[PDB]
Amino acid sequence: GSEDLIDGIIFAANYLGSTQLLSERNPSKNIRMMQAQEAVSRVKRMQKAAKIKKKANSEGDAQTLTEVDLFISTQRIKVLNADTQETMMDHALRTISYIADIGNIVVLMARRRMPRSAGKKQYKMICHVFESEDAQLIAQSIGQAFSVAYQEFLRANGINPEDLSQKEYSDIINTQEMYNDDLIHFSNSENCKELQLEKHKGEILGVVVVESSILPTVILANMMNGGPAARSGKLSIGDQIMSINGTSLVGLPLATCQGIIKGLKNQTQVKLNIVSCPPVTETPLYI
Repeated sequence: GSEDLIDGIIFAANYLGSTQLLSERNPSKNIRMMQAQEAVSRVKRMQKAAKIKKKANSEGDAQTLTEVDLFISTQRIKVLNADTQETMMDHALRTISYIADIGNIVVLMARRRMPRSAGKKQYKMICHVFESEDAQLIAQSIGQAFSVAYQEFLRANGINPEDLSQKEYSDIINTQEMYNDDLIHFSNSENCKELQLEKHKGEILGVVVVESSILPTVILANMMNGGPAARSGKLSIGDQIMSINGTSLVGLPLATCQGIIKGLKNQTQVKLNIVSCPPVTETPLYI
């Protein structure tokens, strides 16, 4: 249990679902425990409805949960579709804020970076729920992964345990997460305009350029009307896009960013965070 965690190990499990949640900035581990159990209740109660909707068989008969490969390494935690091997989630080992087994269930929690919105939980946690006969071992193995990552940090940098313990190691990692949360959370620089677009099915908005120049590497608006895009105004060619239905865009290529605008097809309710204030200090492609 060390040499192996570097290459990784795969545990089988059933992905029941994920849920976002509101949270205080930096709560206790006991509070994180509450959050996880509320997350698991919501997902289980949703799966229960899903099973019903499934029994009534519209057309196909796709299951409500999905068998997955739970990859674990000192570097990350990847959930892959057991059969298609398509990646469903890839979390840098350092982004996991809370992991735990609750019976035969494993919950993975992570901070959801996102510009705030105008008592109240102002921060957002994303919570992934899995089921496995080996929930206990998965949790233990992930824990073991943190330690080997630590030991490998000292080694790789020629540092000795007596100087940097694993606790300070954790603290360093949390601080960095916390910082990045705060960063994007208050990125409400000069115009965190929250939008709400309407759409139906298959249809799409349009296409725009990106690459903001060290700044909130987001995306700049660039044409495409008629469809939902400009159909509601409140948008401008040159308005930086921060988030899209939950996931931030600060620090992302185009395969993911422009890939999301491709996944909004069957939405009918798209959330967006734009800073706008443009536009100065072939042709075309929808999707």
